[PDB]
Amino acid sequence: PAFGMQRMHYRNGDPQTPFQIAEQQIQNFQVANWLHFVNNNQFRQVVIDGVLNQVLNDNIRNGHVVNQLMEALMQLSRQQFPTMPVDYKRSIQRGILLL
Amino acid sequence: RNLPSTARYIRPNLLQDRLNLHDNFESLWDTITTSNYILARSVVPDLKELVSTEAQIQKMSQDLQLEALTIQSETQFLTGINSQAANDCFKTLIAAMLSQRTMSLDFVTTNYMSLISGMWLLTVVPNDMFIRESLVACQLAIINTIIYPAFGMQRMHYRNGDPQTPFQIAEQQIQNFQVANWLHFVNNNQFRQVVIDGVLNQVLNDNIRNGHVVNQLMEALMQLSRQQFPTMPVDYKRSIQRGILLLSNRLGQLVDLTRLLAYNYETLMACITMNMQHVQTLTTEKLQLTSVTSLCMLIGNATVIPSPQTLFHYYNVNVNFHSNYNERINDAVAIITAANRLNLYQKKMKSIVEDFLKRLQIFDISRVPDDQMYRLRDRLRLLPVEIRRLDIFN
Amino acid sequence: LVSTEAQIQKMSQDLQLEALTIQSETQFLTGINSQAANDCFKTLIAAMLSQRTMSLDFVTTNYMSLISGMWLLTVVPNDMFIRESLVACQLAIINTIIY
Amino acid sequence: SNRLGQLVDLTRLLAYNYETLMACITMNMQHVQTLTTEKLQLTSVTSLC
Amino acid sequence: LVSTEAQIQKMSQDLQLEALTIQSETQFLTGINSQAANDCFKTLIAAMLS
Amino acid sequence: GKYNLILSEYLSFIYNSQSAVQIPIYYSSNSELENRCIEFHSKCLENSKNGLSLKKLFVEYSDVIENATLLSILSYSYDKYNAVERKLVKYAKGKPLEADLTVNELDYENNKITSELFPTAEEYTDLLMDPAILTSLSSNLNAVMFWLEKHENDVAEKLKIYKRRLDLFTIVASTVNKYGVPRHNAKYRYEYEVMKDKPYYLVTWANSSIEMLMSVFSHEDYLIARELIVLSYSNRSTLAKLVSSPMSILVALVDINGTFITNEELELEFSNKYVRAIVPDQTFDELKQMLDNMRKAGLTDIPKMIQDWLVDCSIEKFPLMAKIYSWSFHVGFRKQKMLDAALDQLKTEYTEDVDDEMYREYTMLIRDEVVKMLEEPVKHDDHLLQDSELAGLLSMSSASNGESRQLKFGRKTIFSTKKNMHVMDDMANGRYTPGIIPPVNVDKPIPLGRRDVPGRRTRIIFILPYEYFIAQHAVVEKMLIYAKHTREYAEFYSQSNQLLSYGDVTRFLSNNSMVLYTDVSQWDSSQHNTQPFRKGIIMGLDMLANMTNDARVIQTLNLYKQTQINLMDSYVQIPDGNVIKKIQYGAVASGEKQTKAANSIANLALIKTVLSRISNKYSFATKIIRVDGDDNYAVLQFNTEVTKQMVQDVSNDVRETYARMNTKVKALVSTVGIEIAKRYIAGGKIFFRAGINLLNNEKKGQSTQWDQAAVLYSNYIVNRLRGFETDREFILTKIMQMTSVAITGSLRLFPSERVLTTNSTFKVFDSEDFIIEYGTTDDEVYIQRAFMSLSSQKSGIADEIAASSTFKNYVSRLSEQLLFSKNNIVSRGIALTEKAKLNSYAPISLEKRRAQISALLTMLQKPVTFKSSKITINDILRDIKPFFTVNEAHLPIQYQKFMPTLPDNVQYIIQCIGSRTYQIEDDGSKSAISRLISKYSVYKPSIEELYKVISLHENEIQLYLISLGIPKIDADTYVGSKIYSQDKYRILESYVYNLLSINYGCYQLFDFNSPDLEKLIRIPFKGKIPAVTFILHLYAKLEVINHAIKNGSWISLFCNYPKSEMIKLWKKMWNITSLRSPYTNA
Amino acid sequence: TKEEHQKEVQYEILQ
RNA sequence: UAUAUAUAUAUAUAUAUA
RNA sequence: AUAUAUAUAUAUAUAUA
Ligand SMILES: Nc1nc2c(ncn2[C@@H]2O[C@H](COP(=O)(O)OP(=O)(O)OP(=O)(O)O)[C@@H](O)[C@H]2O)c(=O)[nH]1
Ligand SMILES: O=c1ccn([C@@H]2O[C@H](COP(=O)(O)OP(=O)(O)OP(=O)(O)O)[C@@H](O)[C@H]2O)c(=O)[nH]1
Repeated sequence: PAFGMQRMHYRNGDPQTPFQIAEQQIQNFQVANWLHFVNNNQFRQVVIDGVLNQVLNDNIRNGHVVNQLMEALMQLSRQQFPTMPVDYKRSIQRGILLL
Repeated sequence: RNLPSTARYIRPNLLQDRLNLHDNFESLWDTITTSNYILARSVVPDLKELVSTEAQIQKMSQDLQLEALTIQSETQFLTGINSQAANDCFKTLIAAMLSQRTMSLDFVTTNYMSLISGMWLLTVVPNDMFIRESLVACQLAIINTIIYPAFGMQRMHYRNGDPQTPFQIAEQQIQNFQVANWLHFVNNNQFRQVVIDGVLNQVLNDNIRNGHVVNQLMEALMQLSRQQFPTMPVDYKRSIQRGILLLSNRLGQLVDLTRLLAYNYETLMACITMNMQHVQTLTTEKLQLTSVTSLCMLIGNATVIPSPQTLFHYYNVNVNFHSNYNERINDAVAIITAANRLNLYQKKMKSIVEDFLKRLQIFDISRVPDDQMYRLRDRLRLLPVEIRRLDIFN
Repeated sequence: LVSTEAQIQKMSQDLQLEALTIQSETQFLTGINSQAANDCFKTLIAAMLSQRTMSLDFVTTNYMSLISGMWLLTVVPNDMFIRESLVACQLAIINTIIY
Repeated sequence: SNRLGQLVDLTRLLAYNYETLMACITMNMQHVQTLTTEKLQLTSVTSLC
Repeated sequence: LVSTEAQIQKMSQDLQLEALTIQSETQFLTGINSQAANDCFKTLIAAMLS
Repeated sequence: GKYNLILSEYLSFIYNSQSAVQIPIYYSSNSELENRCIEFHSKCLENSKNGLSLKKLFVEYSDVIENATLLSILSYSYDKYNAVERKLVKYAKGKPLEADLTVNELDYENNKITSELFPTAEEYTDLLMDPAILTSLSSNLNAVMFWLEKHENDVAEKLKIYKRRLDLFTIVASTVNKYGVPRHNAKYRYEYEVMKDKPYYLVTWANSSIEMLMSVFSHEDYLIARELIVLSYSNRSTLAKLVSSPMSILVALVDINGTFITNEELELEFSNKYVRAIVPDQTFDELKQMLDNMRKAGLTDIPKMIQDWLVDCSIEKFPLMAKIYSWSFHVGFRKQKMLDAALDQLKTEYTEDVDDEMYREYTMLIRDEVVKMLEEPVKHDDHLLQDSELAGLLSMSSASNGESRQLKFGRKTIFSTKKNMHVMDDMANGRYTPGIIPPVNVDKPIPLGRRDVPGRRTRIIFILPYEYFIAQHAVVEKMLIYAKHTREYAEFYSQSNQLLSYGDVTRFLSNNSMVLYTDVSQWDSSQHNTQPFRKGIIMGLDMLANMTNDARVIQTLNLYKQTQINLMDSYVQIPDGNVIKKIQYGAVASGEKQTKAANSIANLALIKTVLSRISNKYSFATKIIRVDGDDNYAVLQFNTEVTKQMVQDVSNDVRETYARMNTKVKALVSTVGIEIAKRYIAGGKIFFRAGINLLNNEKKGQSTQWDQAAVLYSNYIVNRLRGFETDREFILTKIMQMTSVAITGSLRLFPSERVLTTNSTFKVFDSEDFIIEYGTTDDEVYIQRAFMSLSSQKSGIADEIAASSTFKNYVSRLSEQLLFSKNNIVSRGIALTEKAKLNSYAPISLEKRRAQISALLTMLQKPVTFKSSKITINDILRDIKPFFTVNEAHLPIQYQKFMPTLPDNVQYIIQCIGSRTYQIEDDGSKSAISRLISKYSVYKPSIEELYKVISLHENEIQLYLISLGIPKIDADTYVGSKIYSQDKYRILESYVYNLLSINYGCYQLFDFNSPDLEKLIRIPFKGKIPAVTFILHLYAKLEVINHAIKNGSWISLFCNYPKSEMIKLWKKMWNITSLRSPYTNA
Repeated sequence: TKEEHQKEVQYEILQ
């Protein structure tokens, strides 16, 4: 609703999760860069001191993923919400700004 | 079990009705399809697992931005959203199609949600099935409220008895493409008469079985919420730009509801054997338009499908009535033919048709006169009598 | 035999019929007692010694009685069953598990 | 499919209690389709496996 | 969340002296408690390590 | 009013003396008519003091009779001797009923003479025959003889109601007159010196007989009341169960034409399906043996009614069969001795040859259900399991304990048995251990109590000590939360309406389906409940002791395990003669906290096993298993259509497989209807039990006559809605005797219609039945404030106990355990809870209610002058009422009736606007403090305390929140966001939705959000003043129904309520309470 | 006694 | 050109139920 | 000189030196 697109028909049991099917259907750059990180956020199975344990991605230990989200959560708040009414726009823009 | 070589069975004569009781017999067809409307109503499976209407009205108040309590008589949007009238609209939409019993809409003009969800009946059910004095007053109420205040044109100067329906006019008077592509499907939605397996039954269009006709509708009324409404105030826009968006958010469930009705009507259509005919009846079985709003936005994710021991019972009662109907024609034409050929000039055949309307269980004798009973003999006198009864009178 | 308290708690926690998407019916594990496994041993030998045509019976809404139907068809020869049930079990396996 | 090793060992038994019981059969074992069928429940087959 | 029991007594005897009441700088929401922050911090770490 | 006219003819009947006089007392709202009322009441006291009449005075003061309303009627009666027997011989015409002796299997339960049934005076226990109602037999015979002279001269239709209530009175009056009417004491207890020659069970027979012959309307009622009045004199035991027997079978014979249904989220739909009723030949052989047991018992006019219905098997005549079943429970209670009720219950035959292969699956299914109920509140350390000692003690039921203990509270010592009073003593003397629960073994056994059922054998019940409540409160309060979110347990389908809750029976009923309802013969003392039920729960708390990590969630879960180890062997303490008999009883204990949350586990986990063993022969697919303690059903959906042999071979395979677990049962199957509770689904129409004994209580209560006269009327309106029509002229005659009060000797005070029917604390009966009427006229709202002024009374017992050194040592030991701070707004808020909790003690609440009524006598002997400006509910409706404009409107009959036993003036409302579709929940919003306190601490504060907190300082709200246990960053996010300021307008609005009731005895049946009531209610809409909007659309929806019940016609309102009167009413709705609202009128 | 079902009567013409 | 968010107050008595 | 368990709905009532 932030971009005014039609809400997706997501049938049960499609092999593509609806973030992996909405990084192709969306045309922004900053909210299509966060949806690429969520679609490819995986544990990295490395063996350390003889014990295989699954370390996180290097950007998550840094904190830089939040600067990828809040850069994307700001462009989504400066959109117009064209289909939806104004109070629905005021209900997210009050709640997306508490974050 | 597998039956042995010396097992026999009696085949019932199921051949389509030889009197044509839908042709000038307007009062006998009123109660021979009231009888098939009640029987089909007791077979069509009932909706379990609906969205609870406390958790659906209280989400319909957060969306319309109404301080509307659960007990406030909100006659503009939220009246009559029950659940007793959710299963009811499912039943009188399926069982009226199976019996060709024409409905008659009943609504209030100032209830804008029953006109938004009233746009869904005409895009699914063919408009040759609603009665014309109540189809026209529902197609006009949509035009002069939702569509013509959208493009800002003049409200419709419609007179009574004009031979064009108000959707058949407002597809020429309108200039848009998405709401003149949907509005052309409503003016050209009709049952397709195909003779399948010996009987004539009237299938729907293939774009109503798919649910794709809703994708011709939620592409239409999505564009209708983008208009500016120039002649109307700001509040009249945001009242019904919010009301038309309650239905476009249910595009996931309405493309599943059109597939459910058109499938529950398919498999129940297979279990009938009398030749179904599309002729306007006298008494119309009323469908409240509030009950369509209780169906469009109360259903979700739960498929109902008729269990086959209500198909094998709806079929075994449409063979037992259709073979009682045919073996009372043949018991009565065999007396009318064998009375005229024996030269009984001093005997009147009112009594042997009065038995024919009596052995048929649904009719009543104290309603039919002596002119709808001698006109019936005039059709029975022209039929060829059965071969087992002709070779024993000869 | 394997104790009934053991096999049911492994079968009702691997299937997990209670946490399924459907809640229109109460689903639990039925007929895994020690009296039917002792009765299918008597029927499947005595209806095979005397050439008496067996017949299948099931509900097709569960699949744990249908997966074990695959073992029944592969050991008992297929001409034993009455053909309108051998069809209605082979068609019931195909339209919900194999296809 | 995980119960394989104890299910190779059932059909070795189900076709041995058939194999040596069939030696005590003097009547001819003709096979035709009978009228009444002895009904077998598949909920009783998922107990034997 | 966590502190000892006597520190509640140690923070009640000087609360009327040092008025620090909106130091936490948050907008309240219904359904927000601190016993769920302490809970979700433990079911995010301990569901990763196991 | 109609009730005042029945009053002045009841006085002219019972006092037929020329020395008798009646003085009406009047009051009015006018200050001018009050002085007209004072002078009139003074002159009738001086003129009737010395033999002067009143016919010359009622004309002179006819300005007050026709204008003011009646307050009371004083009665002067210089009658020394009660004239009951002097007018009893006029009706004592028939032959007296001689009792039979060979009909009962005991001796005391036989109808013998009391001199022969009790040899001497000292061993006379009246507790087998005691009616325990606060009326007498001498007052009942005056209530029938008043009716039998008012309706003597009648028209040709109403005569046959009078005639059938007379030949049934000659059976009663000619038996009572043979032995004489018994003379009671002042406590309404029939002593031994009067019952020396009378037959035992003469009072409780003639009380249950008079209740019957004031319900005989038609000739179908007369044949039942003739064959139950004669027989209930002979057999007090077998009669109530022989007539009530085939109704469990007869519910399975009727077909389904069109039935109701409730979908999965509980809401009502209507279905049209046609389902045949398929019963085998072993039901009509089990019904003939149920109709030969009713012929050996003597009655012969009842099985002629049933056998004339079995040839029909139709739902049109099933209201006759539900009438026969309901008249069976009116014969009176089956009270018997405490020894013979236990020793026939605690006798059971166990067997070591039970199928142990079925118990290890039944034990595991209890294990996997207890873990399934507490896996979430134990893995997350919940705020209520960590405080099990406190949350079980702070919310402690105060009904009773086992023994009588000499409690000493300061100066006033009292003999009490209440449970929270035992906690206060043992916390004062130090003999209270929190973690040790006492063992119920051969030393210190369990005491017993009894509960009496109107048709069933007298059962026993267990009173465990109070330390078995603190151990079991916190765990079982977490198991009732899972029982409200599961479709199987019957705490889920528990709503106000009965069509919604018991309407999931008829969801899966079709012609390929088979319903299965089984009732175990006794759920207590079964073989499958002693060992495999405890050890299934103890195993479930071993797997739950590994789920958590605290030292406090394990410790409360090692106490709920310790109460199951201690109950695996138990002993009951029942005395007889002078010896005490200790009986071993290791089975389930009906009377714990656990007795319903673990009768829904142990019966679901049992029937999940017995439904698994019958699937070796028939392959089906079960749909629901609803379980309610013992009473459970389980719908089975098949492959083929259900025939007469699959019904018989499942009823032979559920009965036998239950017998494999040594559980004796009868197993009934049908396809059309069940009998789950006493509420009966038959043919798609719910039928109820309708048996409530009006003139017979099972036990004497803690209430006076003015409160027992309300439960005589409240037991009548439930009896009338359920299909048992008792005469309203007899119920009104029985209220004019119970609300009688004797001021002095030979002077009785009778309140009028306006004292009883008004909406206050002193309410007895509604004016017209089934509806509440808030009287908006000025003479009736003025007396409501006169009755709301004296309801606040203080009892001297509860204030001598609240200032003791023991009760203060209990609050200060409970306030120290809860809060780790100093604040006194909770210590003054806990102590107001246990002072309110001590109302369950009998001499405290009796000295509350007697100080209500003895202060009413000073208000009723004089005209009322109390003028107060209090805002009531009846003052809100005086300001709404002149702005309604009625207009007559027609409305058709659309919806179908689902309860055929309802009266005609109620059923016409259901057929027009519909039965209820969904339970309306419009309770506003809870405050944001009570979601912040009830989530951390287990202290639930009252909403008059949370308003007191908000009006304090900003720094004193934060000290209060930290006091309960809330952390600092959570209270400083509350207080700093100034949402304490928004909670002033959600506490004050929480009293608006509390005010007016859409639920009542009758209002639950209707659909208030119907599109046929919203068509008649035409109210224009104003966006602001939301509180006024709710009370307009609720009072308008109630005014149409309160008119359409009284007159059978529909009206359509129009309330153009002006903007200047809404804001005057908006501050009236916020000033009902006694706290500081920011917006007032003046 | 009620009328027999049509299923149980037509296994009985077979049996 | 712009009209806020959120589902289980407590206690005793009374009846229906287990 | 004085005995009435537990749970679930529902209704009535109540809070103050
Ligand atoms: N005295 C008294 N009268 C009652 C009682 N219960 C009901 N009554 C009324 O009294 C009438 C019957 O007479 P009694 O019961 O003997 O009362 P009474 O006329 O005052 O005579 P005494 O009882 O000797 O004082 C009945 O019609 C009742 O209206 C009661 O317990 N005591
Ligand atoms: O006051 C009561 C009543 C009932 N119960 C609990 O409800 C259970 C079922 O109550 P039932 O009345 O169904 O018991 P029952 O099966 O023994 O009845 P009959 O067939 O003999 O007529 C009882 O066994 C007990 O556990 C109580 O705990 N308290």
